[PDB]
Amino acid sequence: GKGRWLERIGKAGGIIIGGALDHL
Repeated sequence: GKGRWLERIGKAGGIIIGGALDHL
């Protein structure tokens, strides 16, 4: 079950590790 593909984390730490994108 590739569920977790969404339960991995989701919250990009308040849109920072995600918003930064590849920590650019």
